[PDB]
Amino acid sequence: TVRKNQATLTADEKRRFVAAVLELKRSGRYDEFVRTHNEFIMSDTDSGERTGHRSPSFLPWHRRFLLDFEQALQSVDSSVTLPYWDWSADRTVRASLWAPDFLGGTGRSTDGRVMDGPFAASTGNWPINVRVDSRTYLRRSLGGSVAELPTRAEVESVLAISAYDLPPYNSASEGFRNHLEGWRGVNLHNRVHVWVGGQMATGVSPNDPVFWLHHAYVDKLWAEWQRRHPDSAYVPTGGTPDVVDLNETMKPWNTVRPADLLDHTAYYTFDAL
Amino acid sequence: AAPESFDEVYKGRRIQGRPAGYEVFVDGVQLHVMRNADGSWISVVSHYDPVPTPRAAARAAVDELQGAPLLP
Ligand SMILES: [O-][O-]
Ligand SMILES: [Cu+2]
Ligand SMILES: [Cu+2]
Ligand SMILES: [Cu+2]
Ligand SMILES: [Cu+2]
Repeated sequence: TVRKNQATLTADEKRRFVAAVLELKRSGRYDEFVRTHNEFIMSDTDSGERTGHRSPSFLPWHRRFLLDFEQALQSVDSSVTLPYWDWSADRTVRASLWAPDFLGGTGRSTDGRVMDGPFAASTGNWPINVRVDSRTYLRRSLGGSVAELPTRAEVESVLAISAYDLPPYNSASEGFRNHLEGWRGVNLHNRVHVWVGGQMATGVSPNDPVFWLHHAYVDKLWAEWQRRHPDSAYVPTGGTPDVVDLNETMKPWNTVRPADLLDHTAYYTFDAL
Repeated sequence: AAPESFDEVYKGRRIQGRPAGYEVFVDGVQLHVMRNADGSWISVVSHYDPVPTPRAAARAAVDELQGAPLLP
């Protein structure tokens, strides 16, 4: 029940995590996670109903989404937990995260095909099934579409924002949530998806295992923000059309509200907050 | 006010756009696109990188695809 920095994992933890992920893929359970995220990424609009992205519920939604995935991983190997990627610290293509014994590196120039690691197409263990871009191999272009990943200083400026979110509660919004998501400002979360490239830059981003480590860190940043602003909390808090209010139930589950996911300690803790 | 329609061949692929709120096609296959509050656009194959217009989003998709056929 402790999410650790991917950089701190032992060779054993890394082995077990990879094996559990590959088994969810083999059993066909993994692909359904990819499908769910794309469905929400395609229907979440600034003009209408938005639940998973560009709205205040972007955080509790991905929090529950990651909880589901982690629970699925634990059904395979109860010792595995979702590690996180601090892209502000481990910002180079040579981070241990991108080594052949963990996630593998960047793609080759010609077609962006990842050639090493346990998820390279050549292993026959990571078929890209849920997709839009017809190709079926994992693709990446680390730092190809955007020069740099966010820095600690930049993350600090976003964490400083006291307002959780602000009307019109969408991609035009000011406030912590939209700045963390990245639609406005120095851009944190969105820029990271772009930096990795490949499937990570698309709606079927969960096709890349790094998607989970990336969102595990975004999730931690929300935890760090709550620590900085104990006086601040989730908004809106009542009758706001097309937006999930604090005590409103969230799709696709419907049995959970942002109010139930505010405190992460009910499900897990971090190596350090 | 929806954007104007367009039809051109970009990097060997035929891209078209038309108001519906707006549809885009790459070689006949529809590409999901979305408009942001500030007026910029994004497509399913470039969903975290806002571009100014629907044609910019279609050209971004052709760029991403690297020749590969789009799947419905
Ligand atoms: O947000 O993926
Ligand atoms: Cu997402
Ligand atoms: Cu749509
Ligand atoms: Cu700002
Ligand atoms: Cu994301």
